[PDB]
Amino acid sequence: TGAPYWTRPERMDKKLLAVPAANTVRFRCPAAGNPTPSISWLKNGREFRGEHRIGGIKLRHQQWSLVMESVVPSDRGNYTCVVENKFGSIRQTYTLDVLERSPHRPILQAGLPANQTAVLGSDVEFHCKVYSDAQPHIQWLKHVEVNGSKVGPDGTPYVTVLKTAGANTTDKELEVLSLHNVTFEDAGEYTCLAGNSIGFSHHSAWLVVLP
Amino acid sequence: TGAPYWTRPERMDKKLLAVPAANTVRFRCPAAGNPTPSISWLKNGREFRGEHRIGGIKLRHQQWSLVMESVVPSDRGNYTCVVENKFGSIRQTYTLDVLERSPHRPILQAGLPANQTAVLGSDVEFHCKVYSDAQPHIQWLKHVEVNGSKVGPDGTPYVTVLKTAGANTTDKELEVLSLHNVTFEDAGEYTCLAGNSIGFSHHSAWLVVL
Amino acid sequence: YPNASPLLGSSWGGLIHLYTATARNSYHLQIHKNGHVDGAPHQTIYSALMIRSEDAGFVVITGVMSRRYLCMDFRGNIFGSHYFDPENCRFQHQTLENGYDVYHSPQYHFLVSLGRAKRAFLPGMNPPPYSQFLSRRNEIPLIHFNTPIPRQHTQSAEDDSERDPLNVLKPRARMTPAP
Amino acid sequence: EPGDGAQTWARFSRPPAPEAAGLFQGTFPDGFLWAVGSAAYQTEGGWQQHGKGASIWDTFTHHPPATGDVASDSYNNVFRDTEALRELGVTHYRFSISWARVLPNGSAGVPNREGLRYYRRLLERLRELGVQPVVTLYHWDLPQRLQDAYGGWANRALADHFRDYAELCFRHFGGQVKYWITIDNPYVVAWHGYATGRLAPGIRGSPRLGYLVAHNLLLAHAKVWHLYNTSFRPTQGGQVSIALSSHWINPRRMTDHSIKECQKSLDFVLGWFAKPVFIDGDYPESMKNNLSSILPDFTESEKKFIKGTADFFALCFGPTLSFQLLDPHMKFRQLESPNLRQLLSWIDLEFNHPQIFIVENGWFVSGTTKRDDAKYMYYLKKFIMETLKAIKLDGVDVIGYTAWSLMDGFEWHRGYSIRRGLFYVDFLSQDKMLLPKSSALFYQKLIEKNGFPPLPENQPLEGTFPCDFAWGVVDNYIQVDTTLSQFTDLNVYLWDVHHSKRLIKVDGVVTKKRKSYCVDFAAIQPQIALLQEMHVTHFRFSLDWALILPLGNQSQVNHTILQYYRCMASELVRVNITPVVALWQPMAPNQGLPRLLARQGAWENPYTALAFAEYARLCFQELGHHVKLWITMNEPYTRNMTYSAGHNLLKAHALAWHVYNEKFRHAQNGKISIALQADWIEPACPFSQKDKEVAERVLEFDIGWLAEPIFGSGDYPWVMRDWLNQRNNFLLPYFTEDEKKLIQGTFDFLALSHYTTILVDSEKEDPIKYNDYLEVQEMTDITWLNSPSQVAVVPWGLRKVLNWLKFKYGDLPMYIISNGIDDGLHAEDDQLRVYYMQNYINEALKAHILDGINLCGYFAYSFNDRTAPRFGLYRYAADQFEPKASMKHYRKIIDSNGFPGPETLERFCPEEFTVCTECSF
Ligand SMILES: O=C(O)[C@@H]1O[C@@H](O[C@@H]2[C@H](O)[C@@H](NS(=O)(=O)O)[C@@H](O[C@@H]3[C@H](O)[C@@H](OS(=O)(=O)O)[C@H](O[C@@H]4[C@H](O)[C@@H](NS(=O)(=O)O)[C@@H](O[C@H]5[C@H](O)[C@@H](OS(=O)(=O)O)[C@H](O[C@H]6[C@H](O)[C@@H](NS(=O)(=O)O)[C@@H](O[C@H]7[C@H](O)[C@@H](OS(=O)(=O)O)[C@H](O)O[C@H]7C(=O)O)O[C@@H]6COS(=O)(=O)O)O[C@H]5C(=O)O)O[C@@H]4COS(=O)(=O)O)O[C@H]3C(=O)O)O[C@@H]2COS(=O)(=O)O)[C@H](OS(=O)(=O)O)[C@@H](O)[C@H]1O[C@H]1O[C@H](COS(=O)(=O)O)[C@H](O[C@@H]2O[C@@H](C(=O)O)[C@@H](O[C@H]3O[C@H](COS(=O)(=O)O)[C@@H](O)[C@H](O)[C@H]3NS(=O)(=O)O)[C@H](O)[C@H]2OS(=O)(=O)O)[C@H](O)[C@H]1NS(=O)(=O)O
Ligand SMILES: [Cu+2]
Ligand SMILES: [Zn+2]
Repeated sequence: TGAPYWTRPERMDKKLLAVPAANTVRFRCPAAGNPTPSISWLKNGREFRGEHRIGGIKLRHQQWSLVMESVVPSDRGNYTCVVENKFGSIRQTYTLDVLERSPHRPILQAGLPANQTAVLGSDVEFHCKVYSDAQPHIQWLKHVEVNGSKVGPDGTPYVTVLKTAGANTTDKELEVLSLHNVTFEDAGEYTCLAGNSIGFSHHSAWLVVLP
Repeated sequence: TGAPYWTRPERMDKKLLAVPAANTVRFRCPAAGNPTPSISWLKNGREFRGEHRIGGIKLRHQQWSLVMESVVPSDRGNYTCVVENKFGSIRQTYTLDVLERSPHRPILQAGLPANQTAVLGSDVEFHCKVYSDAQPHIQWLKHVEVNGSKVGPDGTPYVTVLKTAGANTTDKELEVLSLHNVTFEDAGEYTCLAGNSIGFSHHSAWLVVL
Repeated sequence: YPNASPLLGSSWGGLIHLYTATARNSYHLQIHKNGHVDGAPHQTIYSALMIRSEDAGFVVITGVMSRRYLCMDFRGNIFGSHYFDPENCRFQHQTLENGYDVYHSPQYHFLVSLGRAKRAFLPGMNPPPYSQFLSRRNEIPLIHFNTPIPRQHTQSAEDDSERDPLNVLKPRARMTPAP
Repeated sequence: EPGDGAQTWARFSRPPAPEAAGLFQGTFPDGFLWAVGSAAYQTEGGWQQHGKGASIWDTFTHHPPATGDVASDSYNNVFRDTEALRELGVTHYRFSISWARVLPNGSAGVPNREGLRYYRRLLERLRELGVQPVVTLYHWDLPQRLQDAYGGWANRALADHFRDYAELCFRHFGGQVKYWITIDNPYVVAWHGYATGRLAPGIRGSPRLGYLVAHNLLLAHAKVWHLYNTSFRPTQGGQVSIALSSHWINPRRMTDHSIKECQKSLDFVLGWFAKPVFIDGDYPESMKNNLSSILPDFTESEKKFIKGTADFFALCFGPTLSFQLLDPHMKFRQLESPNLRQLLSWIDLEFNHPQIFIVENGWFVSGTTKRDDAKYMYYLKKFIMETLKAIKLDGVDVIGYTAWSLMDGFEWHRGYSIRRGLFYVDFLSQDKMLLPKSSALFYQKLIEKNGFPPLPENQPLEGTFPCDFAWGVVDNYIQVDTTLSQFTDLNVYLWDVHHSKRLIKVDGVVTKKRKSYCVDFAAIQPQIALLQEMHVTHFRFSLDWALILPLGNQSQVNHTILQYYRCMASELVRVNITPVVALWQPMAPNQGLPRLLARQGAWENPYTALAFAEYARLCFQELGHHVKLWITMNEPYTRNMTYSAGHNLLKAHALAWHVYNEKFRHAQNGKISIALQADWIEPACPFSQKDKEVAERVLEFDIGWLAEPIFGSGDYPWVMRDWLNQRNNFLLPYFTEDEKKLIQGTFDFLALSHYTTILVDSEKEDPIKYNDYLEVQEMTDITWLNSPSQVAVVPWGLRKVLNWLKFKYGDLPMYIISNGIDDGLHAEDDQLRVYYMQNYINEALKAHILDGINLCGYFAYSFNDRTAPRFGLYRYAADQFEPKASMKHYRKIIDSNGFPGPETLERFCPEEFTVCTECSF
């Protein structure tokens, strides 16, 4: 019979294909028939070829495959291949979800935390918001002096942690450090330190309390 | 008796390939002889088997090719297509270097710029830092006071950048745009365009001038 | 003009699913109530992990339906626990040179895998299949996370001679005062 | 056609509208046939009066007691039946013409003139009345002579005899009667008469005998119908059908095999008789290929003889077949169900949209009950509502309704032990005068109204609640989590910053801890934000006795818990959310008490009251400057609690209130009172006085037990004391003069908590569910909406209980401390919450405006779904709080301050002076 049929069913199992951006994707719908059915490739159910894609796509008929080189975030959605001839038409819908992976140090907002002044008896709060995809860990450090100066034997500063990132605390309640009823002893250098697999990034601020 | 040779020697003149990152590559090394020479490859040293790369390698015995998917900057080097036959062997080389790419838009340092006030004809400085691996493609796009709405026919070209791409467009010195002696001639908001072969980072906030 | 896509960066606060593939099949990591971890072809409510970091580069993977923790054993067999096992059930995260994540135990060196060829994490030599994960944001609505639905059976007087089928007479519990 | 009803379960699989399920109204279509029926043997009696013949029901109840020689004596009391009909106000009487009385000696013989005279007297008496009669030619009373000579209905010649009898009926009453029914319920005449033997012939041969006798029944019905069609219709213009009967059935599981088994069961029970007369002329194929050698087959002439011999579709959905006489084999292990609406939809789909006519309906009552029945009334009301829904919501051509058994009588296998009558009659009397039952009055009102029209007491009211109204939410299982987020790591670290930021601990140094300012508590801000979203004005939570004072006495105060609660109050006040706290709540592993108290009776010792006084004083001196609406004891259980326990609870509440009044009122200016639970108790029969006083007794046993000492006169409710003295249960403690003076006025605002409504009736009919202690029978109406917890959504109950409280305890400011329902699903169950909250708030507004009560508060229940499961407005899924549509509708009601209608442009309250809140008293 001339009805279309899939040549390899074991090659048609990647229903949801996700890839980091700037990569290449490779769909295929290997079919056969008498005569060989034609292929219509629809982007989200709409006819598509190398017309709206920057860089162009290849639609070679010899292997029944569609390749896309240097994918971009503006390529997400369903992709339906149709093999059709005068004795039958069938379809198979893949899905593409191009991600965006940025493996760098935790980039946190500029100017936050900022220098602050407060009258004794008032309350302050410092803000730091990080932007990194590798689930960064955020803590706050206050610079203190242990015995003499605020500097160790190797030049390394002495700090005490104030609020670390536990598994039982969300990240909404860690981007703000609230000092309520600030006294004179709590006036130094407050550093928001964030770290992921790439490295550490920290921003410092100074709080001064006046009588 | 005679040494084997190639079927399509015209494609073997390109030892060097300037392939981009995050893109698969194929190495075609066809040959013919009596009997059939062995299909073997090497990587400037030990045997280049499938467990010395992230993602593996594939060997095709039909046209005698070696393919690697999603190339990585660690793949740079000098591969050797060595085809061995009982009547001698044939050597050929490939020098592969990968042009760096980046699977992200130019990472705009959030919070830059701010809403300074250019009151009484003061000066303004605006900041835009992009943490890209390569050197981005950055325009400033100070807005144009036409029709009031910055978006007209779905993205009207209000671009009036004064520092375009070039030798001065890097991640070291073009971070700051300095507008000096600013009178009441630039209100509303500005923008900040950065981009490469993937996408466009474009964000800014309100402005105050007098 | 290519209108700007939503902002990059902050997307890890909330549920994620760990997708992986080997160009033959695609699986999302999924934790079952019976302590079974396996690859679901689709996005299941049992595949909704919530990764939380403790140190800089040491994640813990919870999952919000099974309430388990992704924990490990000495031979590498992934499973789900109920109590924290910090010495064994806390994986060092890493990002490979192509945007793909890997999760290896800091002491067992065995990469978190969905396959059956777990190995040590050499410095970029070769990963086992299903070990190069990729975090995808959750798209399952939270209404389907309340899938546990109180639904018991009544089956009152199952004998075929019932004298009140619609339950009009509904007695109310009390306390009879017998001294 | 067969199979069109197989998707009826599918059509009813999806949840229905959660507002048109119980709040459904609408008059019945004009030209409706409101009817009330009766039988021949059940009601006539006179088994040998005026020389009538012997039925098969006079040789079955006479040594096959509890016979029908004189059941209702209606053979000679022809006047009172029509008098009851006229008083009922009905437009169709459905009686039966007994075969043995009109033709006693034989069909080929002289008809009995006396029986025909009685029937013509009945017809002329109910014709001048204005009631069109409906008659059934055969109501199981086959003459004994035909049972003996030809072998009963098993013979095939007997069918012809039927025609002869029918003929004379068509000759006599054809001018008057316009509806005829050839056979009544042929299933329980072919099966339970000739297969299982439970009824009059009672030979219990085999299933094969039953199938053959059903074949003969169908042939006789076809003969009679064709006689009518060919010889009598063009002169009298009437209709003839066969009174079929069926049940409803539901699958065990929602598969396809179970659904097909349900369809097979329905074909076996009803299609067995309905398909040959309505569709084609042969038995259903789901049963033909199952008992091939058991059931006989029609020839082609017979197939043409049976098809199309029924004008309307008479239906008999009552207790005679549903749940009583259906053979389990015909059920196919599925679930039986008395759902009239789904059955009507199945009939309409299956049998080509016929004129359905419910010619017998209504449940039964236990045989001992007098003219006060309420299970029957509500079952009839539910069935009539189902018929109305099938007419309106699904478009089923229902052309009438017939409540069964105008007056009591035989039950054909249940003797006189079952009452089904709309009119009560005492069989031990001799006059046997029809006394109208409660269901008779209900049917009177339903006919007069002609359906369920929109009542004036359920129309939504437009108007706004007064300013300074206390709109709030409730979460009494507050999630205390006193972990400190910040400033909790005292060690000094060394932070190398060059090749590092892997900071290293340096030993020997531990700094001091910063003062525990209460911003540190992490589990406080999310709750305050969630409350801030819904725009509430009064959050209500409950303190934990077992945590503040774990030991029981004041020697082990846990100051951290008190600090947490003080922060919760301070944060609530800081964001303009005035908090309301409850000192004690009975929802805990041990009565909400410390283990030491809980291991000593926990409410019997007066030391428990003294300890509660000390604990209340401590909580007043700790949280008192932030919280200023105190609730002493939050909704005590008035049922699962003894009387000494209630006495000590009252004493402890008085102690706490006087501790507040004498110590912390001139310094904090708050308010404190108790919060009861006030569900409404409505009499089941709205016109009888016994259940009215029974509802009063139940109310004063539930609400007035713990409220009259506080809000009322001071002593225990007088009805309760009388009831306990009459039963000689002298277990109610007496109030000493000192305690009566102490407790008489320990309140600042009445606080109720309404959830539902329960009906009560004062008739014992099944002592299994009876409440012998209170002599109450607690029922619920089934036309009300029900949450997955089987709790009734009754809007007017709140207004009724508010009016009752104002009438009983004077005019007081009233708070609604808790009012909410629960859900089991997630898709449409929250819509039930939306509807219930909107209607309950509307009823509260009604009670405030046009009743005059001082209601100045409302507290929606279940702030979130983590503390109170299945109840919360904020659902808790995947450790994330998402609002429900109920939250948004509640906020829409709140920020608009009620239901302003079109005039939503006024405030009119600068410096509000409504004297119910914290004022100059
Ligand atoms: O066509 C063709 O060719 C092709 O075809 C195909 O392919 C294929 C196939 O498919 C495959 N298969 S599959 O399966 O995949 O599907 C393969 O195959 C074969 C065979 O067959 C097989 O066998 S069978 O039986 O099957 O049959 C085999 O295989 C498989 C595999 O493979 C193996 N391996 S290897 O290495 O060998 O490969 C194995 O495996 C296994 C293993 O193990 C692994 O894997 S691997 O791979 O890695 O190895 C895995 O594993 C794992 C597992 O999983 C685990 N497990 S668990 O559980 O854990 O999970 C483990 O295991 C384990 C176990 O399991 C355990 O146990 S239990 O029980 O527990 O389980 C224990 O523990 O143990 C363990 C162990 O270990 O033991 O682990 C593992 C891992 O391991 S490791 O080592 O890794 O560590 O997996 C496994 C499995 O099983 O699977 O085995 C397998 C089997 O399977 S089964 O199922 O059965 O089982 O073998 C093979 C061989 O051969 O070897 O391959 C093939 C190939 O082919 S050929 O022919 O080549 O030879 C495809 O398609 S389809 O549809 O069919 O599919 C494709 O590929 C195609 O194609 C392509 O190519 C071509 C050519 O190329 S070149 O380059 O050379 O050229 C073409 O193309 C393109 O294009 C074109 C065009 O365009 O046309 C051309 O061109 C031309 O033209 C043009 C034009 O122009 S224009 O202008 O127009 O445009 C021009 O331009 C130019 O110039 C020209 N040129 S030329 O020269 O050509 O002339 C071009 O060129 C080209 O280019 S490219 O570059 O692009 O290519 C086409 O098109 C293409 N296509 S695409 O699209 O793709 O591209
Ligand atoms: Cu990068
Ligand atoms: Zn009653």
